[PDB]
Amino acid sequence: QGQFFREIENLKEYFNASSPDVAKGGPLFSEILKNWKDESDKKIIQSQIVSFYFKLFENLKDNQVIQRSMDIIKQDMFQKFLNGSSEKLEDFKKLIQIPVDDLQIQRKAINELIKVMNDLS
Amino acid sequence: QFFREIENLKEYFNASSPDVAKGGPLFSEILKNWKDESDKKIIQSQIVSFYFKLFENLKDNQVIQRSMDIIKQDMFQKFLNGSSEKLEDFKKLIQIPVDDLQIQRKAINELIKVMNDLS
Repeated sequence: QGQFFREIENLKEYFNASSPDVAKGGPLFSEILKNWKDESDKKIIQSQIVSFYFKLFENLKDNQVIQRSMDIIKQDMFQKFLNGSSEKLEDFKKLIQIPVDDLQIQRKAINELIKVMNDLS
Repeated sequence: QFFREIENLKEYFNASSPDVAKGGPLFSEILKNWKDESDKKIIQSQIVSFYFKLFENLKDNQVIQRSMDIIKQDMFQKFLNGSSEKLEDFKKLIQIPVDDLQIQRKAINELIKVMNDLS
C-alpha cells in the first residue's frame, strides 16, 4: 500500500506520466475497465491488461531506475490476479510470449485447435 | 462446419508432420492445468487472442481465409458470448503495442485504476 504507491510514482516520474500531455488521445484501459466493472467474465479483459504490463515491463527490464518498481508492481499483480500461484504464473508468462509469426508455432497452434475449441465449449 | 474447417487448416499446414512434435505442445498442457479452474478465462483469453492475432498474420493465404473466418466467428460466439461490444474491447486490447512511448505513459498513468480493479 505504501511501497506500492511509492513505486507507481517512481514509474510516473521516469516516464513523465502525471503531465496533462498524457490525457491527450483518449483512455487506454480506463474506459474498458468501467464497461466490465461488474461483468462476471471480466478476467477475460483483465488478462489482456495484465499481459500488456508484463510485456511492457519485460522490455524495460534493463532500466535500472525502474527495475525494482516493475518487480514490485508485477509481484502484486501476481498475488491479486494469479492468486500467488507460481504454476499459474509460469503458464501465463509462457502464453503471453508466444510469437504469431513463427511457422513452427503456427502449425502447432493449428494442430491443437480441436483441443482449444473443446475447452471453449 | 468449424470441425471440417480445422481439418482444412490442418491439411494446409500439414499439421500431421513429425516436425510439429518438436519442442512439445503449445496449449494442450496448459489447458489441462486449468480445466477445472474457476479462473480459466484468464488463460483462454490469452489462447483466443493468440488465434485472433495469428489469423490476421495469415490473411495472405487466400485458400484458408474462409476456414479462419469460420473458426474465429465460432470463438467469438463461444468465448465472448457473441457480444459485439466485448469483441471491440478485446480486439482493442490485443492490438496494443508495448514499444510506443505515448502508450506507455498512458498505461503508467492508468496503473492505479488497473491495480484497484484487480482488488
